[PDB]
Amino acid sequence: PEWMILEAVPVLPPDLRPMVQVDGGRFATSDLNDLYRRLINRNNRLKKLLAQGAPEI
Amino acid sequence: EIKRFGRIREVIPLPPLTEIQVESYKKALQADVPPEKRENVGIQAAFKETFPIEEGGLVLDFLEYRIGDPPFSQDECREKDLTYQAPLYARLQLIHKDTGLIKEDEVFLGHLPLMTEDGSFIINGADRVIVSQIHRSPGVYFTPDPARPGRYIASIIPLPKRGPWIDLEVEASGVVTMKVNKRKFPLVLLLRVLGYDQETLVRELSAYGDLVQGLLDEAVLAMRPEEAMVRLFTLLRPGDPPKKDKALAYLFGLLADPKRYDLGEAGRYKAEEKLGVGLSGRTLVRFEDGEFKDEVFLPTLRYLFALTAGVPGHEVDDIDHLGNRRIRTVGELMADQFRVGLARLARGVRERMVMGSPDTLTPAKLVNSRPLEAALREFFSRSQLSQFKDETNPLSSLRHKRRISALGPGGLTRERAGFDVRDVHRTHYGRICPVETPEGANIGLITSLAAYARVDALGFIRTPYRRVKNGVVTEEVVYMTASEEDRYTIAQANTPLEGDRIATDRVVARRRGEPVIVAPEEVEFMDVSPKQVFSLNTNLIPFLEHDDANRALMGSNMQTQAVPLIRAQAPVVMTGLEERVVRDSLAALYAEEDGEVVKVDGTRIAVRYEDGRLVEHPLRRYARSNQGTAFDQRPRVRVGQRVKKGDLLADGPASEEGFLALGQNVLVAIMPFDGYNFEDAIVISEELLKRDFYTSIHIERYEIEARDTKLGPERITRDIPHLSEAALRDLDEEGIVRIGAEVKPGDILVGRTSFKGEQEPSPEERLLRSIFGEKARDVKDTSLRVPPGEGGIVVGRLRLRRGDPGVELKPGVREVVRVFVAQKRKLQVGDKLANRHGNKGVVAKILPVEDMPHLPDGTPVDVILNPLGVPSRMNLGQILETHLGLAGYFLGQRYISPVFDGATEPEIKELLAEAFNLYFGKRQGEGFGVDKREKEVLARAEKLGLVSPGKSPEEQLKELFDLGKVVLYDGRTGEPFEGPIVVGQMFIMKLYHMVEDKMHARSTGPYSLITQQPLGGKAQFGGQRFGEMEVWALEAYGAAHTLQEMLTIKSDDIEGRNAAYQAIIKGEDVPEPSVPESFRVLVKELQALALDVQTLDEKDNPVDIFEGLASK
Repeated sequence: PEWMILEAVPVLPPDLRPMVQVDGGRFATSDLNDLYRRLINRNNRLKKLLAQGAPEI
Repeated sequence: EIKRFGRIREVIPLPPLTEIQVESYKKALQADVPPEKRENVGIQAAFKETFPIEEGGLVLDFLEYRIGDPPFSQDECREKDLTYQAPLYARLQLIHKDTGLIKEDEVFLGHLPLMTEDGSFIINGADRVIVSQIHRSPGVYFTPDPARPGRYIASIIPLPKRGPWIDLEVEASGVVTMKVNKRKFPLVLLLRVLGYDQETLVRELSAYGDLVQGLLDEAVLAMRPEEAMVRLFTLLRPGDPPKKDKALAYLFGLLADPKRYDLGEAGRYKAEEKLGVGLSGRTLVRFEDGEFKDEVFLPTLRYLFALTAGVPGHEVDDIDHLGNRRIRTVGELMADQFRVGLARLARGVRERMVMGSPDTLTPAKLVNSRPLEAALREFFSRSQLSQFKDETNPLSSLRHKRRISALGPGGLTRERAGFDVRDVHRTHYGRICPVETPEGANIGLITSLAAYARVDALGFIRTPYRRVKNGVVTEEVVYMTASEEDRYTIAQANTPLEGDRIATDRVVARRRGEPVIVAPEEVEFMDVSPKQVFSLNTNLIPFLEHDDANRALMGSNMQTQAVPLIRAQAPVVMTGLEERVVRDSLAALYAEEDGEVVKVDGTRIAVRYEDGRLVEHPLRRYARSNQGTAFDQRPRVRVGQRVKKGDLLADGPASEEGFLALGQNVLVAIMPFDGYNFEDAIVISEELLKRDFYTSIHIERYEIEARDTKLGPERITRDIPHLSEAALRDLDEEGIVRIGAEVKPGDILVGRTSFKGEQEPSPEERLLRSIFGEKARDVKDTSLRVPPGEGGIVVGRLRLRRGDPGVELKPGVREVVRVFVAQKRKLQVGDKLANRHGNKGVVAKILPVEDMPHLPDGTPVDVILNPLGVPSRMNLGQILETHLGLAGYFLGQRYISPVFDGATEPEIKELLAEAFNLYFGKRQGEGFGVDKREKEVLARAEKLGLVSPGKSPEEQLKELFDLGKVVLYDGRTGEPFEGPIVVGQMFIMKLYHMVEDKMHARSTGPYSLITQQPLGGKAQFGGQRFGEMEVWALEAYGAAHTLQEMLTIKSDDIEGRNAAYQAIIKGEDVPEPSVPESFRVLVKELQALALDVQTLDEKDNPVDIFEGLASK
């Protein structure tokens, strides 16, 4: 049951959530990339905040 | 010669048909109106409601607003692919309250798109139109509870974005509850600060008895305004702590705020004349002397509780009634979004004040363009009410402009539309067309405005009615709204008149959409014309009385899909509205004043006017439309004849001598032919292709963009590395196709070279490179080549290069090159044809002139339609059109038969008799009697009793002729057809759908990156989607390998399709595939959800579908 509480978070392969430019030079990307990204910012910010000694709040 | 029918003479002409968009957008602009004398409505309403703003101690204010002149004209904006717009400069004075500092200073705002004369805008070089929206009128209303059968729930409501919906509902405790923004609370608790207590709520309030005690709560009535203000602020907004000043400000912004809450002027008026009270402003309550004072709630609770008592005079409102429904026109919408953007700008201003230097700041630094710019940009580009203009023909854009949609933001959607808003209410009569509407999931949602229907200032659609006093009709025409119509009793347009007064004792009338037979003494009104009960396209259907509603709908909708033809002709039998259609469409050139034509040619028609000025009219020749249909103007005037004012000069694509020409007039025979006309299929005589009938011109335009990639700059040039001589022919100098060059699919319109991503040639590849010794060179060929199925001649040439005047190109891109390509399309097998009566059809095989069912004079028929389509669809109008078309073909005159005031059977029969006298008379004048085969057909027609026995063959052929049926000889045999067959002139239409565009097949093309599925649509060179239902079909058949190929090899399976193509190329049988490869994506996606997906084997063991790939 404890597996339902996730420690390591699986990350989908790049070609499944691709980022590629098109005609006109402009780029294109999946929303999953941005989601994963924000998850990463929050996780790393918390990561350094825990080692920081920041207050419980 | 042109003959008119009917006794109903419209006293009033059809009002300007493009007027809704043009006038509404006129009232929301006030360009010519001085900044002093302006109306304070529309854009200036936005200004005055967003200003002044005060929040140190800055005080802003507005002064004026200025319309700029367009930086580029229509055509320029269209071919630059730029929105047609002009700079709007607000002149706004900034002041300081405490300092007394006055720095006035003008400012900018943004770019505002201008509506053209036809009534459409241009966004990003594309002509677009904003459709009118239909919702319910502002005000308050009362309807029985969905939950409770015994009572009536109350509703209060303003304009959208002008503040929230309000619902007064008695819960069943006996207690009352109010609902705004999804929540519950008693009314008294709201009565609160409005200056009411126990006594003031029990005083008058009871004529009731039982209804007074459910209102009262002594716990709330004990506390007084600011305390219960804190209470309601605690309930309705739990987020922030229950402060008193927060409650004050918030609940002031919710109700008493004239800016934040604007109840419609029409809603103001209507609510004022319903509740039996009056209202100062547009606000629900008033903030006065620091305390709130009641406006709305008191009389609406009065009317609520009164109606629920059962006292006379109070009644439930009709929801779908058009008196309770109003139209959002283009100006009101534009102004709405304008004021939204203006609000965002207000917030920007407010943010910019509290920093920097509060002492000296010009309004120039305080104000930004982007909020309003992006607001308007978003509304024009994105919003559902803004859609691509219909350029297929003039009537297309006309009707598209007269279209009324219930969809879009702020309106309703496909899902929440039941039989409520889809149906036809009593009041749709002279306002909304009961027939015209798409035959799709959108039925009843998107409808059209009636011919004589008009929209007033309040957004209420009104319709003309002639007032009649004591049987005597008055020339005074009154435009009345739905309620105003509901009050009076209205007669019919076809009611018999004896020189301006009523004849019959029984007059057809109505009281609120209810047919009643009644005397001339009590009739106060009459219809102007039956035409006002239908839209424009519906009004173009002759003998509409004889056609079923469904096929009439289809008729109009198909008239919208009309493609212009080169030889295109106006119908033989018309309703008479075609003229005004071509006039108000502005697709034709007329004479602005009296004058004389001093020249013609196909470019400039110059006229020397009586006023002395010499004015030339430039003619648009072969201009590409949205759908591709050519827009062309052919002058009909001789050089040197004096024109009147308003007189025609040049026709439109869809015009003939000032008449609407949609399809052409052809000779139809109604009869089965060799099963070729089976299921409404259309056989056609090849003769049409000889006369260039139904030949349409379609210009399709392709563009290309030279950019600078990080690898290197793209360039437009004639030089291409591997290109042979013969393929470079028409490319003359800069690598662009010349004018007038035929381009085959695969041929290069313009050349382009882009440096390839630098990579090695493969060992075999470089072996080849060495063998031929041809230098592997730098750049690779990116050139634009015309897509398959498409091709034609090159007319237009456009090159926009950067570093050159008049053009600003987006970053990174050097130059854009665009080519117009026009195609000549004759009617082909598979093309679509249809009539005004809603008879669809495809061209099924064309027939040579040799074998045709023809007349005794050798005249062949042009179509042969199938009669079996007639009785099911129940459109008899086409039959009459065919009869009158026969008579018209023979006596050489056209006809005008208005809707519901028509030609009749005896009239048509008489015309047939006359035409027969001429025809047979000419037969015997040339020294010919009656043919033997005709005697045969007449004999067998006599036995079945189509003709009176004992009468000579002349009189029997006569009796048969007025029936519309004549003797027909089979061109294949020469033997006559057993029975007589109706023939005549029908007006038939080539429509948008063609085989040329719609035929596509594919073997192996591009595939999507995410999943390996082929792309969709023809434009992408796509494969056909095999749906789930089709899977069910294959499964039902029990074809396992067919379904397998469908699911694996032939669709997305990489190794499968590769090895298969390999096998067929080498002449094998295709192998068995393995992994669909979308399924692997499914597996890894499932693993991304942290779900372990194990593909097992016969014995519960892991089988890895990723081969040495993700194994690790």
